[PDB]
Amino acid sequence: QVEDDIQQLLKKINELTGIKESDTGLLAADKQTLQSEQPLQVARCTKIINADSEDPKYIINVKQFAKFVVDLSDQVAPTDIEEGMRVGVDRNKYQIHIPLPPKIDPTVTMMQVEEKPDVTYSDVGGCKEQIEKLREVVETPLLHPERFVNLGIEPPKGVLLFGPPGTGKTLCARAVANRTDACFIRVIGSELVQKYVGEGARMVRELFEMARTKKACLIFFDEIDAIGGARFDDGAGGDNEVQRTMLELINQLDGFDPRGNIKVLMATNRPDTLDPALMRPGRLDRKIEFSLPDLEGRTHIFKIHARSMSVERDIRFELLARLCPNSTGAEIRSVCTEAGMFAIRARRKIATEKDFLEAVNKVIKSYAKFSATPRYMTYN
Amino acid sequence: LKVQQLLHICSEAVLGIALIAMGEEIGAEMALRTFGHLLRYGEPTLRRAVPLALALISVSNPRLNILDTLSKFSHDADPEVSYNSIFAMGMVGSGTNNARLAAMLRQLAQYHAKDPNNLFMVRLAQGLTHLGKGTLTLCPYHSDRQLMSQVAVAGLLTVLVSFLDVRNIILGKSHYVLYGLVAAMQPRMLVTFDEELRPLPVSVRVGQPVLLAHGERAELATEEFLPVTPILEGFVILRKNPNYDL
Amino acid sequence: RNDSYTLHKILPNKVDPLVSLMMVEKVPDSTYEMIGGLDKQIKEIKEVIELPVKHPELFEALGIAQPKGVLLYGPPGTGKTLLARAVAHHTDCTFIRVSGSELVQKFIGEGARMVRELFVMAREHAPSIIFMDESEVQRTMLELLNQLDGFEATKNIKVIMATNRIDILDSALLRPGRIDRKIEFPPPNEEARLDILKIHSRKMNLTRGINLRKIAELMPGASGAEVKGVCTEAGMYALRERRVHVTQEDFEMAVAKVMQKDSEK
Amino acid sequence: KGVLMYGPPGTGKTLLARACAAQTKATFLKLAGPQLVQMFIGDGAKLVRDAFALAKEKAPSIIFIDELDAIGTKRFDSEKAGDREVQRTMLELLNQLDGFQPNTQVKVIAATNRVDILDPALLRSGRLDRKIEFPMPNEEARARIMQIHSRKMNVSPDVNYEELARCTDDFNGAQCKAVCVEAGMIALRRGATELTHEDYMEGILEVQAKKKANLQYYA
Amino acid sequence: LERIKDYLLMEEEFIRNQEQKQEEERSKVDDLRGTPMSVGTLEEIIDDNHAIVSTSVGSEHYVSILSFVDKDLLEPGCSVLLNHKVHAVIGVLMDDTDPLVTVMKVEKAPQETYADIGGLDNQIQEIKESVELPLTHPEYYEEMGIKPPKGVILYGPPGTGKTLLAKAVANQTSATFLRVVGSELIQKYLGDGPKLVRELFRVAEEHAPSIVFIDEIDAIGTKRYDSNSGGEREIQRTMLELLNQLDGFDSRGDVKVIMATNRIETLDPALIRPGRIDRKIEFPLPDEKTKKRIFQIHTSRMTLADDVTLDDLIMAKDDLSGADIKAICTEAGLMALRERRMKVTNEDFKKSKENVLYK
Ligand SMILES: Nc1ncnc2c1ncn2[C@@H]1O[C@H](COP(=O)(O)OP(=O)(O)O)[C@@H](O)[C@H]1O
Ligand SMILES: Nc1ncnc2c1ncn2[C@@H]1O[C@H](COP(=O)(O)OP(=O)(O)O)[C@@H](O)[C@H]1O
Ligand SMILES: Nc1ncnc2c1ncn2[C@@H]1O[C@H](COP(=O)(O)OP(=O)(O)O)[C@@H](O)[C@H]1O
Ligand SMILES: Nc1ncnc2c1ncn2[C@@H]1O[C@H](COP(=O)(O)OP(=O)(O)O)[C@@H](O)[C@H]1O
Repeated sequence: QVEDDIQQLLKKINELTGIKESDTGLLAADKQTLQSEQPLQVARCTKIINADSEDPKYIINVKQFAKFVVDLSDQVAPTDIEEGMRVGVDRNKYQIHIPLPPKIDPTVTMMQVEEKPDVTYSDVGGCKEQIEKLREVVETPLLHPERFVNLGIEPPKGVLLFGPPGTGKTLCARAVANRTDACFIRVIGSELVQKYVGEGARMVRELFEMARTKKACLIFFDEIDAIGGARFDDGAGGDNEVQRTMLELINQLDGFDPRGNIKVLMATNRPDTLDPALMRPGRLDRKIEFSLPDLEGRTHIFKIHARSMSVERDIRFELLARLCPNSTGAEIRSVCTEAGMFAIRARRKIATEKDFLEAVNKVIKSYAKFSATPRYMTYN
Repeated sequence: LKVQQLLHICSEAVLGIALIAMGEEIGAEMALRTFGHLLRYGEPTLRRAVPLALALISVSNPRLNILDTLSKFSHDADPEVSYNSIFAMGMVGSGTNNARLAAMLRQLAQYHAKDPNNLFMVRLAQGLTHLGKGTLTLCPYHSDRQLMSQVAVAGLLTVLVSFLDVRNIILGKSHYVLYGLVAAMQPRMLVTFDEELRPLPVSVRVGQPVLLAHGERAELATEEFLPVTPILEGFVILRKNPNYDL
Repeated sequence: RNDSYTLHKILPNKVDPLVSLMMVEKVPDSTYEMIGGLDKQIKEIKEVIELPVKHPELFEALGIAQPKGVLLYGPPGTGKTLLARAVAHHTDCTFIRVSGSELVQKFIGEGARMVRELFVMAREHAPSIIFMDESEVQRTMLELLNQLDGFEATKNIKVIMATNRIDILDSALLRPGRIDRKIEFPPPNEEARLDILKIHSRKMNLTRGINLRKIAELMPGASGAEVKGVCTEAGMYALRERRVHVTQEDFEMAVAKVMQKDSEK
Repeated sequence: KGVLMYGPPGTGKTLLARACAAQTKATFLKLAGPQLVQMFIGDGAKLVRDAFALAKEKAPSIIFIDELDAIGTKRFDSEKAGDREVQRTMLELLNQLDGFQPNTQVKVIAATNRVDILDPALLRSGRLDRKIEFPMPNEEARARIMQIHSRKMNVSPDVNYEELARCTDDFNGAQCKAVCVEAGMIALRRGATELTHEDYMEGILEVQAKKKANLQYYA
Repeated sequence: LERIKDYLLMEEEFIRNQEQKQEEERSKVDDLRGTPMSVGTLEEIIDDNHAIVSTSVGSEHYVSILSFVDKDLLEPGCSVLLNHKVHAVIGVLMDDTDPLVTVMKVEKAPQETYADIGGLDNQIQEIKESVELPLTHPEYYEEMGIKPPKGVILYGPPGTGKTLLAKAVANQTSATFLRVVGSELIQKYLGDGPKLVRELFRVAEEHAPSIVFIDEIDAIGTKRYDSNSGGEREIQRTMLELLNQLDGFDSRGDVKVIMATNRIETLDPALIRPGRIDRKIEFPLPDEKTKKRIFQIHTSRMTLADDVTLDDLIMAKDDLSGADIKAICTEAGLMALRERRMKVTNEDFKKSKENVLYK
């Protein structure tokens, strides 16, 4: 309390203090700039139909109003004003005041990641081969962009990840967007199909629109199965809307007019329901699989997972890994944390072999009926 | 006393919050959050100083946000901002790169030369970038001593007026005031020492990098092994379980 | 204030939305004294609604979680909505008719995305009975049943979900405790009909020498609505005969004319 | 009156357009079938007309239509719901290609990875005169393609294309390319100067995408 | 003693706190704006304290903020204070009480209690420990380098007590309780299974640590409602949506997950897998003891004829769950209220048993 006593009074000093000069000094950062830019201006945005020559007079449709063929700002050349360019229009005077850039809607920007998911290549044990190629599709071309010219070639401009549910594909997205640097666009096909007809087409564009103005960006599509994979067809025209959306993605994803530095990452569990047009190379080159860890792998998965907790140092995860034939690296995680309960269920700090053994037999086995890793292996 | 005061003193001096980066801790709660916003203030006295002021913050709560923005504002209203934006990134980066300043080291690594002065400043900065082989940490209290050091505290605002006075007037009448920070400048440091206690083998839990021998590098570690008084992040000296003693 | 865009003054009334929804539904405002042959139910209803509300302390005082949900099952057109309306009327509770009309959603609910909003309005005018006419309906009541199953707060709200052929409704809507009092409607015999017959025939101008029983005797397989058709035609017949009154003969015709329709589609 | 391209989805058709685009000094008119797919009940027809007019005022013009399927699909006849736009737009389009008022001022070239779903009033013979297959190539052609993509990169003297060509198992054009592509990145591994035969075999080894193994017990 | 010095210290702090030229400046800040202003929606943004807005009438002006409040306080596509002149951004706004958070956000108590669920236990400790625990006493996991049981699943016949648990926890819980039904997860508008999931999950993430609960996740499959579209190639995505939201990328945080299904054979393995849903808990259908606690609990809070023996009922039904027993308890109530009798009798339960169970 004496220290605590000193704490209170000390704080009260400033409290007492702050009030003092407060009385003394009794807007301009802005009220200037506000009033400064109050004599400034507004300008209704405009959509240019097109300009004309032997003189200028640019021709334009604003928006809620209509078309006005109108003069342009003196401060903008007759070039830096290409068609299809949302420009700003002296409101009253109705004359090009200044130019601008393009729309992208509030659905494409809402998915530009901003932050970054902490998932370094340390958590990605048991994939010395998976990440190995991935780094080629995404890492190396985006960073060291010399070699591929020193020898002149091109990298798997897009790459496919598949495997049952629980191999670590979303970590590789998270892994990449972590130690990547480029622009990682997280777009889920769940996002792609909406309500009104021909709406997804706008998304891919925006996607490819926004992918473009920003050289070297990773578009990633997890659950592409949602967007569109098969091209049925019959007397119902069901999965039609989505199909086009795929064709849209297809078209813009590698068909006439290059794409650019838009690298591509697709994540699926069923890499079997996917249109040849996606799969083909150009569009989707490097095809990478995510095995269900064997022996040495799981040991890395166990060691990685348990490496971050108070475990018994005698017990060797190798034994446990042995009792784990074909369980994804996710389940192996329910064990490592599973013991947590057991270890906590008594009152103990450190877990024992059996604690894991039970967990192994408690998770794996018990939660076997579910698993779904054997039904999703054949991609059903 | 920094925000509440200055905040009311500024709106009622552009170096005001520069010192503030200073006593940090607050460099993370506000310095790291509001720091950049300070920097964004159009007054160059801020745009000069905040990049400097970020430094101890940068080794006490550095950020990645503005780290890129400095690149943006490099030539925004000024090339000295650029001259800073190169230099400043060296500063904050020269002892707080990667991890928290990942977006910082990158730029400077992508900073080379558009100008022999840029090149000069970049060579400075990338020197600063790799200053201490790129591993250093600025903290009023080296390791986990649990005691404030007024030695380095004196090494700082010294560097504020030195680079703040000559900055407000011409480029740089000199350049020998670069090192005044060294009075405390520490590495990225975990000092991990043995039960006898002049340098000898001894080890910890894992770092990044291994079991750390006497004074081997990392920063802010909470390890398996025990220190002597108040086990902590940072400098920890190592005694081991009599049965398992080592 | 027009240009000042400040309040000039506050006009009176607002019009309500839930009231608007109710208007748009237009579900006969029925008072008890007009449904003969529906007591046992009513009693049950009173037991499951009137008593539960009038004195929730009775079931609280007994130590029994009062009820919220009810079911009405039988022939279609014998007088189910009435029992839901009449009580609700006689209950002074907002009686709501949530079906599936896009009109109603635009008024009451600004679309939202589910049917949980409908509850907000019911709360507001609570005590309020929620009704529903004849797969999609089941779920519409299901979601509601879970909201008033120790998980919703407030109280004083009874969804009457009254359809036909209980064999149609799903299982999940039958887990013994979940439809508090399941009451069933019986077809309408001579008496009930006779009673119903006397209620509807009372509306129109009915002459003497009119034995209604004889009429329900001829009747065999009608409901609460059917009889109404007969009466109407009796009048309808007399109207065409240029006669204000309505002798027995007329009704005896309508029987066929309705039993023509009864036998028709 | 214009042509229709069909066949595997990797053989190579978009190049043919690309080829015409660079060759046909005429005003190239490339358009995606999806674009014509719109929301506002009157964008598809309008756009087609708009596009069908713009061409009529710059003769000559080759309008390329990638994947007719986008806007190409039979018209069912249901109750409950059913694509009206994609239909009408087709109809509108149909009513444009032929129908009232003829026109030989515009050339219309449409490729589709699938010449089935397309309704049967787009093919006919008047709409698009020439039905044109793009068969997945043989070998020499394969040997021919690989070469094209092997040209740029710095190879050496030890890459029997025909071998590679032979090894190739039903590879639409691009997959050679892909092999070609992969073999390169492969070749960049040991950073060796110019690629070699082995490197290509390994492109094949991968450009195939045939999963793992463990089947090392065969024979 | 120093407590007094400590108290007044706390008091002096209150005074300076309350203790918060300027009047003109404040009026300058009032004067700057306009009376009245204009609502309008955000579109793009620029470091020039101005971007283009969005309007119902759809004028989109480039405009500054009146700057003390902030641009970074807001996101593109958001309604902002605009003048009527240039529609100048006059400041931020507060996304008014939407109609999502409300519905999905059970405030009042959930009733019941963790000593109301007769015949349970290991089922209880499993849930609590996995979820309720790490929420209250979360201090162990912080040392065993473990985290919490991600999601949890409850299943079993109809009446095993799955909703009780969701009800029990909420009774003594301390985190926002989001009660979303899957059946509601099926609307009649294409691409609307992924908005609901996002809104519920987005609403859950906002309210910070909370319990997302999904009772009848099965209804998302074991059902094809007329008014829908796509038939089942839509529900799938909605699953996919759930599967993805309930799972990967970003970094979900403290959204715990509670699913209540009767049949676990109709759940996509992607939802069951661990990560997404770890702890899988079953709800057995009493027996002879649990029922006793269930019966005693349901008949112990009322004038239950101390004559009869809950036993007769327990040994009555074949495999009656924890519901049927409750129905019989209640049946007597109406019996009781019927013949006007404060206390119930034997037949009353009999008629109930035969009135509910049998029928
Ligand atoms: N080899 C591995 N190393 C580390 N973590 C793994 C590994 N395999 C699986 N996991 C864990 O299991 C989860 C599986 O995620 P993911 O495979 O993306 O799910 P889905 O199959 O639904 O996309 C990840 O969150 C990851 O943490
Ligand atoms: N018991 C009854 N007595 C009198 N009229 C009845 C009775 N039952 C139904 N009706 C008639 O049916 C009409 C309403 O039918 P209703 O019962 O709501 O349809 P449903 O059979 O679907 O419940 C009322 O106009 C009323 O005249
Ligand atoms: N004969 C060929 N020679 C070279 N490349 C070809 C050939 N045929 C196809 N391709 C490859 O196919 C790609 C174009 O594929 P394309 O057939 O246009 O797809 P789609 O048919 O679905 O539009 C080009 O990158 C090209 O390298
Ligand atoms: N053993 C029991 N203890 C307490 N309440 C029970 C018990 N068995 C059934 N109930 C009651 O019956 C209802 C059954 O709901 P629930 O267990 O969720 O079944 P379902 O999962 O099929 O909906 C619960 O609201 C609960 O109050």
